[PDB]
Amino acid sequence: SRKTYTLTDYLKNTYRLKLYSLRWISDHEYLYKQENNILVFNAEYGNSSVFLENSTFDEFGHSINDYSISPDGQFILLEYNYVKQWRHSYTASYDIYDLNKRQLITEERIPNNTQWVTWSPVGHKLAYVWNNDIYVKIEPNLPSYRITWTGKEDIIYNGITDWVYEEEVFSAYSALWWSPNGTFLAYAQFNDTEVPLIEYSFYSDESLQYPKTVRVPYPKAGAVNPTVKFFVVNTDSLSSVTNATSIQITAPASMLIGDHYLCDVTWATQERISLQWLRRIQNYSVMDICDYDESSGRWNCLVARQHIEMSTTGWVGRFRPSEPHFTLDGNSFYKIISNEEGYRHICYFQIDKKDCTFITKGTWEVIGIEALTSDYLYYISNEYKGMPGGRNLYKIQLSDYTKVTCLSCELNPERCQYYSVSFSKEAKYYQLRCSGPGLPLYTLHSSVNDKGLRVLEDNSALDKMLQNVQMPSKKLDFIILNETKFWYQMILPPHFDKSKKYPLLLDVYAGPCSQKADTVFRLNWATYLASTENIIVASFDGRGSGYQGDKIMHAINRRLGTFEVEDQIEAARQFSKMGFVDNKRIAIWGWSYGGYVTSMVLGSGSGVFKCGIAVAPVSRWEYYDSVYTERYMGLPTPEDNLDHYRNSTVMSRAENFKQVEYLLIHGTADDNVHFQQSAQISKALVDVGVDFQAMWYTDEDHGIASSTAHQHIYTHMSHFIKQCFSLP
Ligand SMILES: COc1ccc(-c2cc(N3C[C@H](c4cc(F)c(F)cc4F)[C@@H](N)C3)ncn2)cn1
Ligand SMILES: *[C@@H]1O[C@H](CO)[C@@H](O[C@@H]2O[C@H](CO)[C@@H](O)[C@H](O)[C@H]2NC(C)=O)[C@H](O)[C@H]1NC(C)=O
Ligand SMILES: *[C@@H]1O[C@H](CO)[C@@H](O[C@@H]2O[C@H](CO)[C@@H](O)[C@H](O)[C@H]2NC(C)=O)[C@H](O)[C@H]1NC(C)=O
Ligand SMILES: *[C@@H]1O[C@H](CO)[C@@H](O)[C@H](O)[C@H]1NC(C)=O
Repeated sequence: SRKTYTLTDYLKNTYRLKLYSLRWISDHEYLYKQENNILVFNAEYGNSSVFLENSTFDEFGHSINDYSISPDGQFILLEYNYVKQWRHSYTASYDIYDLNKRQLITEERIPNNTQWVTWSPVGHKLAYVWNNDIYVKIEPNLPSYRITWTGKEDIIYNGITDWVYEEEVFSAYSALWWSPNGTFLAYAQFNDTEVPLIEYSFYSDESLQYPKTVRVPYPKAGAVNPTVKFFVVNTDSLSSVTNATSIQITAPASMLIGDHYLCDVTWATQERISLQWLRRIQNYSVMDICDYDESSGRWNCLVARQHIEMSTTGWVGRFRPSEPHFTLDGNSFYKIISNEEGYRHICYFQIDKKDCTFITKGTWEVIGIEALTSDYLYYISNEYKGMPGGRNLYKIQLSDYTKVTCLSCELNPERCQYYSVSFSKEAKYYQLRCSGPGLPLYTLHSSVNDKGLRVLEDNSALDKMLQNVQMPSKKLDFIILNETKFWYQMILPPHFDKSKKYPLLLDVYAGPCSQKADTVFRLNWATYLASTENIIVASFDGRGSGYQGDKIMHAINRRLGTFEVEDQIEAARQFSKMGFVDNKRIAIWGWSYGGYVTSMVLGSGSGVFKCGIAVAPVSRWEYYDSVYTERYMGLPTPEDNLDHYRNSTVMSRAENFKQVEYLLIHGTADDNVHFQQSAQISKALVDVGVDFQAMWYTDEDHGIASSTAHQHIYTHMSHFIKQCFSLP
């Protein structure tokens, strides 16, 4: 048809997917921001009113980064002065604005460089972390209560996580959990005293004459890890004159005999907390249930309430143990667990009883449980049509497990196969969000008889624009390795002609529990490559991949760098035997784990690939952090798994790169996958006389996400691909 989807279109966000981000504030109302107004919507009728005009803060004098309205409507938190730290951490300033009095609170303000602020879940108490210590404000205009006195930069963290807990365990900076009531505040304390530091140079603005050395406690594989403690404070009995009493909850005997992690914290009732702990050998976990004792003011954890979840074939959970969903009474809960055959299904547990009752089964997986009411459990799975890369909402009747209703499967089957959901409080209403394979579609629904109420956002604007672009298509299908089905996706150029040979770029992640073949709709680099440059972009899910059971997922156990790499080479050979692929023009590329896979494939000597790009790769597992590495790899000791640590490096394959054109890219301020990793790759290739191309990105981290760098890397990569494929 007409213009194609260009690199610039991608780089400059020319064709924008619209979203419908709402925030539930009750069982029947949400907040939504429709151009410099906050609107409140009524879910049942769809009427709205303006909550707050942005004009309110025209003369506030600071650019407001975000906001948080107190659950009771009384106050809004204003976040400005935002400074990114790692993936989820950042610091900021905070002003509180009283919505009834229509004025800023000017007394007893939150300090600058506050690390974390949370409202209680009810009312308007605040808890915040400043200088690695926790402070609680009962009223926003009143002086705070200091909870901890031990916070120490780089060493003791109260209520916030250190580097590896942020990245690998909680996926959050916060380590503060209010009870449902707001009576108790639970928090974790991390101790990094002997964790070694990664050090790297930060060059900063050109005006900085001497570069800065950034130092971060970061346990690489096998190193000393942070230790953790857990504490609960009663915030309804705090004194101005007497220091706050925090009650410690210790980890079970079965954990305390060695290194372990706190891997999950979930309140069950107003006086019951559940804690999951994990051994540093991540094949064994324990859930504790801890009940408050009114008489002593302490927390007791009966050994008979401990639930064990262990694996005999791999590790526990997909990334970590799944979280429990408690019945309103707190005497039982639902959790996703791997069943006798390897499939992740919902299990029913009652608190002072042994076993558990599986309420789903089949050759598919539950992705997550989304809501629990007295009659139904709402969950997301990939059962529909046996497509591991599709996602649908279901409900199961708690009085009869055979009564499962798919709630999303047939709302719009050609356009919609990949749903997520957001339930109101008490799950009276839900927003469904489909992400593919058509354009995203956002809808509101009522849980009573599962009636559609309202289309929220249908992306009709974007639909119309794309009718005007020569858009590529997605093929989603499967091949067979060894009597098992493995799924792959292909991005095909517009006006695809199977009697012509196309160049193929293999897009790789292939990390454990990854999935790269799915029904999601994306506008990305592959879109450009297929639409303008007529390259087929393919992605393949082999051994190690997720959402198809443990047999596939755990094939890679103690063995990273093997089956997941072979499987990509094999997928490529099978793509090249289908007759529309030019087998003298196959390339490969990947980021993070995919850059480790790309390098191991280029270094395999297979002869399949002409060229490849590795961005921020791992090169050797001893360099990456302990929590993630040791999950898949055990420990790099001779009593454990040192030999496969040494056989799984990129560097050992250096000679083989003389058969391929390789482009290696890394940001110098990468705090996650250290520049060290690529420095050691380059050094091995030079020692062996292999020529290659490189690019460093000064001061960029693992996402290489600053917008000029993002643009420059995708541009640099597109030239490399064009040249390797003799494309004009
Ligand atoms: C419910 O809590 C969950 C659930 C899922 C995940 C999760 C983690 C994850 N990771 C990939 C990342 C990573 C791995 C590399 F090999 C690498 F080179 C760089 C890199 F950033 C790991 N730090 C963690 N990827 C997808 N999902 C994390 N938390
Ligand atoms: C949706 O419409 C209803 C009905 O007009 C609003 O309900 C009224 O709300 C105001 C403030 O809550 C009350 O003083 C009225 O007396 C209510 N009347 C009735 C008949 O319900 C509701 O406020 C609207 N909701 C939104 C979100 O704008
Ligand atoms: C959890 O961690 C380790 C590693 O897989 C297991 O300990 C090994 O047990 C196997 C049994 O197949 C022995 O052959 C090895 O000699 C042990 N290796 C080491 C270094 O300890 C342990 O079995 C796992 N636990 C579970 C529940 O399966
Ligand atoms: C919240 O729970 C605590 C402990 O059960 C109790 O003391 C307090 O009264 C509760 N707050 C409410 C619901 O008013």
